[PDB]
Amino acid sequence: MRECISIHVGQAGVQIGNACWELYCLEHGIQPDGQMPSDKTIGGGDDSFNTFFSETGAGKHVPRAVFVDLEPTVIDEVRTGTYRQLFHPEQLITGKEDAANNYARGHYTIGKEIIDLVLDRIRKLADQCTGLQGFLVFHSFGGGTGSGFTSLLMERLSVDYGKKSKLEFSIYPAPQVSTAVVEPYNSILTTHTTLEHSDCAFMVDNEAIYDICRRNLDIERPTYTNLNRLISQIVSSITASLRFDGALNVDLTEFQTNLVPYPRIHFPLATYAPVISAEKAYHEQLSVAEITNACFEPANQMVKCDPRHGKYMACCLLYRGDVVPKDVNAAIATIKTKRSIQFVDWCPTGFKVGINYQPPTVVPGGDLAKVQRAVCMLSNTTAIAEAWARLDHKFDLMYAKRAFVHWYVGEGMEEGEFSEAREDMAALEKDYEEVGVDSV
Amino acid sequence: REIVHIQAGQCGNQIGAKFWEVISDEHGIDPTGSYHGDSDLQLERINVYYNEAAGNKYVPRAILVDLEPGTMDSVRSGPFGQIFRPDNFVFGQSGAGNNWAKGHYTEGAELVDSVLDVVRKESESCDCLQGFQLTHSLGGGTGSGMGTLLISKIREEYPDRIMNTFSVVPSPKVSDTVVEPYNATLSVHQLVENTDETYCIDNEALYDICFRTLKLTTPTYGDLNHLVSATMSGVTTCLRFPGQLNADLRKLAVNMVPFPRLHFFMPGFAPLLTVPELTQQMFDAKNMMAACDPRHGRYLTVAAVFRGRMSMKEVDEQMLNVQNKNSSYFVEWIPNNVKTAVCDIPPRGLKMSATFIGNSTAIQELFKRISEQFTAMFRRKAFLHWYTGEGMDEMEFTEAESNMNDLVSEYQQYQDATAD
Amino acid sequence: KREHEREVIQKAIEENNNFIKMAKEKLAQKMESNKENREAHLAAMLERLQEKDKHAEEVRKNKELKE
Ligand SMILES: Nc1nc2c(ncn2[C@@H]2O[C@H](COP(=O)(O)OP(=O)(O)OP(=O)(O)O)[C@@H](O)[C@H]2O)c(=O)[nH]1
Ligand SMILES: Nc1nc2c(ncn2[C@@H]2O[C@H](COP(=O)(O)OP(=O)(O)OP(=O)(O)O)[C@@H](O)[C@H]2O)c(=O)[nH]1
Ligand SMILES: Nc1nc(NCc2ccc3c(c2)OCO3)cc(-c2cccc3[nH]ccc23)n1
Ligand SMILES: [Ca+2]
Ligand SMILES: [Mg+2]
Ligand SMILES: [Mg+2]
Repeated sequence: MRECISIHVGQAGVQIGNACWELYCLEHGIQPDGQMPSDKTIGGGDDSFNTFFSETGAGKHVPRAVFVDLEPTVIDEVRTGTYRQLFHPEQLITGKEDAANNYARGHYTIGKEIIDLVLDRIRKLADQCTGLQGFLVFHSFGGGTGSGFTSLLMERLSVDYGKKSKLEFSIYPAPQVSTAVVEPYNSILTTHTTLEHSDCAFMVDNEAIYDICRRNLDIERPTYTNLNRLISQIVSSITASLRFDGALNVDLTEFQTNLVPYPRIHFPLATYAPVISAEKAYHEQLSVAEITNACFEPANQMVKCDPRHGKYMACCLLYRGDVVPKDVNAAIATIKTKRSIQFVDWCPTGFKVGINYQPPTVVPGGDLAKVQRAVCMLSNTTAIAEAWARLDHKFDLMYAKRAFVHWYVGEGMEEGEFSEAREDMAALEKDYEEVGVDSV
Repeated sequence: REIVHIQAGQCGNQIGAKFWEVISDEHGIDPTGSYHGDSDLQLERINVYYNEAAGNKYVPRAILVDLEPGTMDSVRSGPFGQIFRPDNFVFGQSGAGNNWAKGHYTEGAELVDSVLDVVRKESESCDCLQGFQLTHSLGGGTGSGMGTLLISKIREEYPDRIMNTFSVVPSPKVSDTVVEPYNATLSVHQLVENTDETYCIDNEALYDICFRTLKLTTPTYGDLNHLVSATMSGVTTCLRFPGQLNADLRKLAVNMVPFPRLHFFMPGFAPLLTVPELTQQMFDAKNMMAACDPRHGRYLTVAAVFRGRMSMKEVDEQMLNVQNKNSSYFVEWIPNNVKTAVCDIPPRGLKMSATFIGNSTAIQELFKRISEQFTAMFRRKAFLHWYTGEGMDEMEFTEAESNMNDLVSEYQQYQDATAD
Repeated sequence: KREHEREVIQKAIEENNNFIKMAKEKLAQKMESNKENREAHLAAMLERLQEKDKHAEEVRKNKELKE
């Protein structure tokens, strides 16, 4: 059992969903028609991949997933694209008119008209589970739908499924590919309203991904496709422990216990290696040591910040492929003797390690090399609060003049919601300060 | 999805027709309404501006309005005149004689209901109407007064749809008709309250461009309208061809309008090459379609649209360069206020082009000019009997003047604001 | 000890229910307040336009009673 349900919200969430499900199909040997010849138990089973896929009597393997957008053109591409047969039509839900980059339309004016249908389709998925574990929610911070509708949905899920865990994958805005001036408003509004409803959230900064694609894959001007394929490799590293078995495999829930010391402090920093082109991977085999070292190079982080000027509260290493513990231990010993790794005084310094043997996969025609071994580090560090600071400053500059605020008031919001949200962010920055001070 | 287009009065109808000619040419639609293009990119978002009729015929979603009949004849004989729906022509007999009060309160009020019937029939069959664009001048009688009446009535029936205008501002260099500053102030008073977006197309600037830069010693209306049609084509490019960007009129408005009253834009066009040259030229005062120096104010927001095949890396680098070297002209309290679009399909007869849309506080210079001419007459009450004879009070003139002065003062307030 | 065990499990049930209750009531208050504000915004706009139509009628009734 232990099933998980994925929810993909708005453009960014949908398109990242496409990249993730394509990659999962390649990892498990599922064809685009849904057939899986290696699966000899027809119509059911409790194999590890059944946490993410259900099975019909006709042998089709069907994602446990809902896609939601308030306009139709992005999800229409899924309806007509390569993987159109993977999904039942009731899983693909669209309205007619979007939120126009406005949190208030996604949470209230437009969002209210579709929330009950979305919840009922989710209920249909939940009823097929024999031991549902929780939810995975994919969305942008900056869009009207990804911010406001996601907020609304999280509130309703807490009502209908109680304390059942909810995890986020959240796209943090960058000016190089950003399309709206108001993205800082939406980011604070959704972060305030979701903070009590989420158990754990993985932020992905578009500027970090853009930089990595340019520097390591030699792509002059990266597209959404490049970014989403790399993101999907990180997501796959995180969920691999849920989707494959094995004796050195370590459950993600067990990492959550270690990653979250207080309910509000639930935002891990992800780092992935190696990201390398085919031309450079040739005749250059990367060892366990080289990739483990690369996990402490800030240029490989998913969020721009400097862990060397904060403190660690947890540090986890998720290996996949041709990796044995002996080489892990030698690499860790070296890193401990060489780098600036300072823990808070109320927390032990041991690194937690997992190994999955199933090797990494790449998509055909991609810009990533196929490699024999890879690693994802997840750290809980105070340095991540720098990203909140950057966003809060931009919020202040505009709000002092009330710029664009009339667009929100016209949909029924009050200024009090702006200032209440901003205060909650101020208190979060203060929490991150308090957890790094020494005991007395 | 669907946009409904309205053209009112002589000026509005002439530039409307040119707009429909240029975009019909860009989409490969002939005067009979048949598609004979070479590329699927031409039809993918065709329905934004065109209806499909039987026989795969494409008919503009366009309504044609005047109090003067005969402009209807000149349109109908124009090259694309057969393409328009015959029932969409709504024309009176009387004329308005350059009198705003006739357009807004008397002759135009009688006809407005028949105009609304056609509007409603077109709107009812839209899958998902985004809103409306109107072309008119502010200096005559029909387009200014009756057009702003139409705007008010549409807002009553579609209060949640976007209302956009392309509004031609008068200049003594093109028309000597003496009452024009009255008509423009009275219309602006309406526009501040009831539109989401107004492109200020200034006949002063168009004349100076035709004379100095294009070297036309005696500019005709045709030369001015060539510039207008190229600008309007540029500014609707991002809705009209498939291309990285997923937007509707409301999301554009949300990106461009930080305060509801400050929604009067300065358009530009280049050339009248390399990406640095286009970029330098589009930010030059001499390329603006409003007679304003942007270095006499600050930008609240800017959109830049490039057309043709070129390097996106290079476009990004040049936009950053202009911002870095001209940083004093962008208000510091709105981060990331410059947006860029690239369309692969060039306009007819050019390999590369740029269209500029600016929300600048320097637009106050335009409003000041008009204001000066207004006061010069109002202080002697010259020609006022033309308007009071239609039932108007002096008081309405006083209020309109006051509101335009307030708009100026507000632009100055945001020009002087700082961050610390 | 057995009675303490029963108090622990009852406290856990109670806290889960109280969290559900408070989130439901907070959501309902917000979704009502937003509806009221939006409808008031639209009603003020319509009322301003109707006052405009009234003024246009008084103007035409001025021009008729001039002659
Ligand atoms: N990484 C990544 N970011 C994306 C993608 N698509 C959009 N974004 C980012 O998401 C933000 C815009 O939000 P969208 O997802 O496009 O908006 P939306 O949820 O559809 O909301 P509305 O369209 O306003 O109703 C910008 O910061 C984009 O850079 C994507 O495919 N991948
Ligand atoms: N740029 C440009 N301006 C024009 C054109 N035609 C007229 N104008 C300007 O329009 C202003 C006069 O307004 P009109 O459009 O003629 O007035 P109208 O809407 O037709 O109303 P009436 O003629 O009184 O019935 C003058 O200032 C002209 O300079 C044109 O084709 N191009
Ligand atoms: N405000 C605004 N901007 C426009 N283009 C600039 C822009 C491009 C890409 C952007 C962006 C802004 O914001 C984020 O991405 C066009 C328009 C318009 C007006 C009237 C009629 C129209 N028919 C089609 C368009 C349009 N209106
Ligand atoms: Ca099976
Ligand atoms: Mg969208
Ligand atoms: Mg005329």
